[PDB]
Amino acid sequence: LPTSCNPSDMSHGYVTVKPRVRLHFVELGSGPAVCLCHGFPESWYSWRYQIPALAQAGYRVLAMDMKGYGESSAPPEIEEYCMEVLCKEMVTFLDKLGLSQAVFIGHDWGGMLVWYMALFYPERVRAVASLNTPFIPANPNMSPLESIKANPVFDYQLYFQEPGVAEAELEQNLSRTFKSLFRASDESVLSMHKVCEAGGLFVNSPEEPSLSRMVTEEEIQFYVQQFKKSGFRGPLNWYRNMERNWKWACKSLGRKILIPALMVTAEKDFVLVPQMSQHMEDWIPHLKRGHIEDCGHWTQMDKPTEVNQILIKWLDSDAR
Ligand SMILES: Cc1ccc(S(=O)(=O)N2C[C@H]3C[C@H](C(=O)NCc4ccc(Cl)cc4Cl)C[C@H]3C2)cc1
Repeated sequence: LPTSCNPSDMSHGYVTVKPRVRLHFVELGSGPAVCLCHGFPESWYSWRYQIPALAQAGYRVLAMDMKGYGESSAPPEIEEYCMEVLCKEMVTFLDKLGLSQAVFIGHDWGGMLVWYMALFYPERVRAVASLNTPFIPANPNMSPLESIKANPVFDYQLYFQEPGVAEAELEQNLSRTFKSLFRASDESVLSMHKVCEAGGLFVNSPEEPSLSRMVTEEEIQFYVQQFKKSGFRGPLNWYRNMERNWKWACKSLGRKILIPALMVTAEKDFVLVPQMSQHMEDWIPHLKRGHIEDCGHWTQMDKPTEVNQILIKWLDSDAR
């Protein structure tokens, strides 16, 4: 029920960061620059309820299509989607727009990106906020695979490793894909914890799922249209750089995040659980917190009013 966005009525921007890589964004508002970075497998449009509210609150909002998504380039090579490359391209993005800094707010994979922007490019990050995704320092003595085996919470990510396997499932029926994923906690039709065992996300879920209370048919169809452009290889490639990302992260151990930071947890996200964020204060002294009850993984569309309230209070206080 907050004001949403009609894609045709937005300003659409395009920056070529590298010869074969152009990033698309939508832009609304005047004021301090706030760059919104979505998760997997989402869109700029995942911020549809935030963009008007933040603009109305006196910010210049730039909502990205992240690399691999929507109208942004989606090269096929896996290494184009490591965190080092993605962060270097976000800095390039700011350079070509002529922005010395922005506030970076991310969700899910985008949350992980904004943490590594805060860590490796603090001079370009005015303040940083994550929805659901915690910041956890790399362990230089535990490989990613060892980390999955040891504690198999994220073991669905093994299904995403082999190029072509998860793509065939997710691209088979895009409407079913998005209707199956984009649900409230209590409406779930699949368990991310059971993916490995079953050999897929939707192997035991309805062929024709109902529409979640969170989304309309027209909203689903927007995602469908966006993912017809490049499909799921680029999006999935975000998961296929585990060793590279771990090595890069290990180069930063010990250094803290001292810029203003906000961590927002979601009570009913059963993958990125609130408890994963405990002790972040040890590495982020200037850490503020928020929490949303009755809120699952799809934070922005499950509880948009609460997200908007939290982000605007924090922005008005600690990033301005
Ligand atoms: C330093 C570092 C640590 C961990 C990592 S990680 O382990 O690779 N991963 C954890 C986060 C969780 C994820 C993600 O998989 N989100 C899809 C998702 C979630 C819930 C639901 Cl219900 C449904 C769906 Cl499709 C994106 C993030 C990256 C990387 C780097």
